[PDB]
Amino acid sequence: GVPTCLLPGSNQFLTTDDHSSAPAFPDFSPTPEMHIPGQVHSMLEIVQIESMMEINNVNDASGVERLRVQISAQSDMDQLLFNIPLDIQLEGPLRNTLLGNISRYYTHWSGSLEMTFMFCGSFMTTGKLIICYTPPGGSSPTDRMQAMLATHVVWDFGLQSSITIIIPWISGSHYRMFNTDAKAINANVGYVTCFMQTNLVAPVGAADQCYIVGMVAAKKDFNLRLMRDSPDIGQSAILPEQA
Amino acid sequence: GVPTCLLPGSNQFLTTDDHSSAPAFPDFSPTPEMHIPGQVHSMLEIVQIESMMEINNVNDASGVERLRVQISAQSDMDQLLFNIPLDIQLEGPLRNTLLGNISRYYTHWSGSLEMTFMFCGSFMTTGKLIICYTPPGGSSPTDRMQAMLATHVVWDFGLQSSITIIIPWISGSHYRMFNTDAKAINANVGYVTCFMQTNLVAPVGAADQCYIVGMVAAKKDFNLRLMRDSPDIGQSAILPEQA
Amino acid sequence: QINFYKDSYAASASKQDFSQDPSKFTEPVAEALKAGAPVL
Amino acid sequence: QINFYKDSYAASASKQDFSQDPSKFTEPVAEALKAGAPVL
Amino acid sequence: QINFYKDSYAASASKQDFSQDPSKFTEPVAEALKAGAPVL
Amino acid sequence: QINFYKDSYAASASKQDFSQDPSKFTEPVAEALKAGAPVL
Amino acid sequence: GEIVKTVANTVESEIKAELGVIPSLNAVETGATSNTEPEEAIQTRTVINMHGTAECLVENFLGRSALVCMRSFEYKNHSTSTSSIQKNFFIWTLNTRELVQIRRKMELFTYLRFDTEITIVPTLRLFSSSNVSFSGLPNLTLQAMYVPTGARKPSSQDSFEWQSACNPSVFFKINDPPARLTIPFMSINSAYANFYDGFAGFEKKATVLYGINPANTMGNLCLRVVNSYQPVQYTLTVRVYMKPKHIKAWAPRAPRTMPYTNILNNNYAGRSAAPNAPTAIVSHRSTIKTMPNDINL
Amino acid sequence: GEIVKTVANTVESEIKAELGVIPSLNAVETGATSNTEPEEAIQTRTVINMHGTAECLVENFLGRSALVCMRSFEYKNHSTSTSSIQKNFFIWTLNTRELVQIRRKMELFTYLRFDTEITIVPTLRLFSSSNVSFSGLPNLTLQAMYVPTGARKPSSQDSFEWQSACNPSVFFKINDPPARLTIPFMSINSAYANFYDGFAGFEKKATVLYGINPANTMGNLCLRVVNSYQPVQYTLTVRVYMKPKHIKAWAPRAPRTMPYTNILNNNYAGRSAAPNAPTAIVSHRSTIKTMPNDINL
Ligand SMILES: Cc1cc(CCCOc2c(C)cc(-c3noc(C(F)(F)F)n3)cc2C)on1
Ligand SMILES: Cc1cc(CCCOc2c(C)cc(-c3noc(C(F)(F)F)n3)cc2C)on1
Repeated sequence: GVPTCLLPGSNQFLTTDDHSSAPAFPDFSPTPEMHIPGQVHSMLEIVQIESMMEINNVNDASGVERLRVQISAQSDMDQLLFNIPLDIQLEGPLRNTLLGNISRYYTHWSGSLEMTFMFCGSFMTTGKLIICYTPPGGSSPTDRMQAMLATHVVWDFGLQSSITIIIPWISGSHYRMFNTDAKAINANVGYVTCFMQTNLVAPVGAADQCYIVGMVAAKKDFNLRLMRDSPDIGQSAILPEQA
Repeated sequence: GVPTCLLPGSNQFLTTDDHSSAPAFPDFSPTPEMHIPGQVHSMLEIVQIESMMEINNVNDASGVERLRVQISAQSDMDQLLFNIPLDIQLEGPLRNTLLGNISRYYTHWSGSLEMTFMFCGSFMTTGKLIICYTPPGGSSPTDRMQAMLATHVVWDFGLQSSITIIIPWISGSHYRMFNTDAKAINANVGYVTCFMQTNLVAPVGAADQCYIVGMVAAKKDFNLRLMRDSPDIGQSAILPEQA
Repeated sequence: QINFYKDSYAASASKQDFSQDPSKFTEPVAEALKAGAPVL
Repeated sequence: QINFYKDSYAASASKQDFSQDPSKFTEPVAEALKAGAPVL
Repeated sequence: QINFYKDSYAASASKQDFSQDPSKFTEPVAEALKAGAPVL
Repeated sequence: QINFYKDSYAASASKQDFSQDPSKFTEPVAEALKAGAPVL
Repeated sequence: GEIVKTVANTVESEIKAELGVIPSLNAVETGATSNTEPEEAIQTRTVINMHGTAECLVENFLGRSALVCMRSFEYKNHSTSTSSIQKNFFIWTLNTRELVQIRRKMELFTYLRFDTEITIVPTLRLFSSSNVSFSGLPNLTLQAMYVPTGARKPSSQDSFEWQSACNPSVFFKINDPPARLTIPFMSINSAYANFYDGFAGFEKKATVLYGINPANTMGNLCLRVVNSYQPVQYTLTVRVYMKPKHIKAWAPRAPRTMPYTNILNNNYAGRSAAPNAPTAIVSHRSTIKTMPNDINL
Repeated sequence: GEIVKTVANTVESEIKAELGVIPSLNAVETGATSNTEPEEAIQTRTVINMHGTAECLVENFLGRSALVCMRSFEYKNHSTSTSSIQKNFFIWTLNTRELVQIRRKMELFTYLRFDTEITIVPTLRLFSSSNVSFSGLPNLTLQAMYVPTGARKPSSQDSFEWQSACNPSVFFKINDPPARLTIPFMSINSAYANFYDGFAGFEKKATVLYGINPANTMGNLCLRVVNSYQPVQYTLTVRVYMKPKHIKAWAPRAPRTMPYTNILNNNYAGRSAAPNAPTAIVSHRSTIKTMPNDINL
């Protein structure tokens, strides 16, 4: 017969193997293909869709309160309004996003991120903000003089209600890791901080306490590798029919 | 089906086998190749790099003292200064060299060796040495009259600070063995001996006790075969995280 | 793909389709948005 | 090399590359040393 | 069909024959029935 | 026949030889018998 | 629709102070995601990115083998005073919801069309009795029989429903490699649906449950030990693994946040406190101005 | 850069007494190795050397299968009064330093880029109890699961992290050939680094250890006995072998002299006396003029 030697890896079941197998229903005619809209070919298409961030992930906000940032008229100048941790692997504003949830199914990632902020005050309310992305190395900035020295965008409120800040791919390595150690060189992305450029100015007829909604997506230069079981979902037993 | 007969060697794991295996990360994109200087394609490139010999491997020299040979002005003539055993397999000056360490990962070797000596006295210090390679058969020479009859080079100190002696490939067999029996015909290379040709002459202002550093490398006619676990490194237990 | 069996559905993982149209989800607007333009 | 699998990294030991440039390590000098010449 | 053996009857399931003649059983009448016609 | 081995005698059952000469045993006579003829 | 084998390249960008051009401003109200490029938000260099995208294909993302069923029965003499039923088998009622990793990953899309490779992994243990001397696991023959919708199910190990003259069945032993086969795309519709906003019955009764799809009635897997009962009690544990092949996916969903509670619906209780609590998905930090993992020097 | 399939040939050389030509003299101070040929140091004959070099290729030198992990756990019922944890598994935290032969051989270069073939070799022994009658080793199913960086690890044999819906896992039995697979070049950088002159954290604290590389965080291998506990105690020993493939190597290092002490750093204690002592690597001889293995007649 055909001369044969069973190698190491014979009789093994690998969950990532790519082989044809015996058809259980021989000559079975599957249902004809029908056009359905919104066909997804790549997970990289979904991470490019904007998703809201829990910037207000505090132990006083409940439900929809956590997805909006209360911006007010300040009796001060240059003050920090809010921060955004960029630790996708750790419990932070980016975790429960399309970027977060789907990237969290992978171990390595590379590429530039976009973060869009929609102002939701009054048409009569004006203001200028400065959102800054600080690359990693040291502490998160608390003064505008320090934050302005990093990648930033100055935001003028008006007819265009939203601003994008591109968090550009700035790393020594081709990829970063979704690691449990946030302070690791392999994992750390740096900081996003928002300061008052001028102030929020609202006339008497308009509310003084407005809101900002933050969205985050990936750009076309975005990549994920080394698939893994997501830590988002857990299981203590086989799920029953009822309970 | 395909007619099949499992032969002897079926179901065996050979640590030197050359077969393709199941990819664990299907369609995984490895990091793009980047140019790094000093790329090694062959171990024969490293054995061609000079490395210092412990010629002074004596129970009175400690650390850096062992890599230099104290050469002095002699109140005598024709005297032997130092010897070099050429037993790479045995604990000798050539063991802890690039030649030694990497050749010691193999069992068979063939080719000519180069041994370069750098004189490290004063610019004002002069001298003539005779380094001789005696092929094997009898005892190591102790008189210059006997040593001069073998392959040798006479060394005049000057602007060129170093001399090479080519230990030429002189053996009946195509290969020699890195054998524990030094006195074996399969293993023995012979002897390298250094005598005073004239003397070391230093003026009063200069130190009388100078030093020689010996280096050894392989030439382009050098070969190694039959890979083995090096006896340089040992292990009594799995290496722990701490201790 | 290879497939040692009669049926086509028995074949291994299908040949990589690298087609992407994220506009379906990222810009699903009747009038296309021009890059740099005020999109009002 | 042969490779029965889809990925190229799954293939067996790569085809022998006998390229050698020991000058990288043996003569890494700006001005090349000429054989027989006094190299000062 | 493939067959690794000498005999032809040892071969796998035969190549699909999609020929149908249900008239053998559905209209086995000497004079054919015309569609739409009174068949008396 | 197929044979995966070096020697020819190691091969499988030989290709069917349908040659028949029963006359060796049924009519082994010097002068052939003619059909219908008195064979005396 | 364009081909993307590698991620987008970056083009060198210059200083730009131009009136009427505001690439960093967008209108989120249109429903369109920001179209701002890095090239037009900051000053960029030329980068030729050779990062591959094949690992983020839905074929690669869903086309791994995942556990979909774990059932364990006791392999012994179940007979009593008057039973005559051997009970050395189980019936599963096919589904893809019992295990959360494959469920949450499949539930990221509304519709999926895939052919599925199945792998069955059996395992035996001797039952720890009062007097039990171990010496090795019998090489038992198992029969996994797919009983389609409306076919007679087996009531015993010794039943004649196991005939499998037309029911698809696979025979495989313990010491053999795990059984494998490909089930085709077998929906009455053009895709599988992970969610059904509706009912599967024509009646309006309570018994007619919300969320049940009249295309997820996929029949049952019946697995038996073919060997008659041993003199001692064994515990057979069967693990069924599912690998989607030739996958088409539609209408991407918001990922599951709350832990699953059952396979009949998508209801939730949530965890007592953050993370993944009904009122707090992401864990709490002190303030909106607090960095919890702030690098201190 | 030239092709070398066979070692250099030797050319016939004549007597040479020429002024201004001193091929045997070199300047070691330039950093350049001696360029003196045998042809120009002695009188040589013509030799056509047909010795091959393929065995000294870095592909051949590093591309042998070497042991990288040996872990042994007890396969039994670990349950007690109140535990409910089966503990019939181990977690390794992937590395290539625990075994010195592969470590010292890899540590001969600064940077390595290779795809790695892994082979897992399991072995069972019956635990020598007070009353233990041997009669044969159960054909247990094992599961080796690669848990990448930042994924949930299993806490028990019966955990649901073993789902492996997206985690790479291999199922293989005791009486089968040893499990095998190829892991690709999986560094965040363009090569693996055997040495890191730096720290892997942004903080300056003691907890941030010197030598740890922020590209050697490779995750964990979790291996379990899939079979539930036997009535008796078994000891499973797992051996993992690594074969580098498609190897590129850079910046050759000085070989390790002192014995390794741990896998977190390259520290040493050295041996009490020569050889491989901190003050004496090569063993002692009486004098610089003494041949220790002098051939006497
Ligand atoms: C929702 C949804 C459901 C599905 C299909 C799941 C496949 O279901 C199975 C499984 C898990 C196993 C078998 C099976 N295992 O063994 C056998 C055999 F033995 F009968 F061949 N059949 C058959 C089907 C249809 O895809 N999406
Ligand atoms: C430094 C350094 C580290 C490395 C890579 C080592 C490979 O690490 C492994 C090992 C040893 C085994 C597995 C493994 N064994 O089994 C499995 C599976 F079952 F999950 F598939 N994975 C996976 C990796 C990444 O290369 N250089």
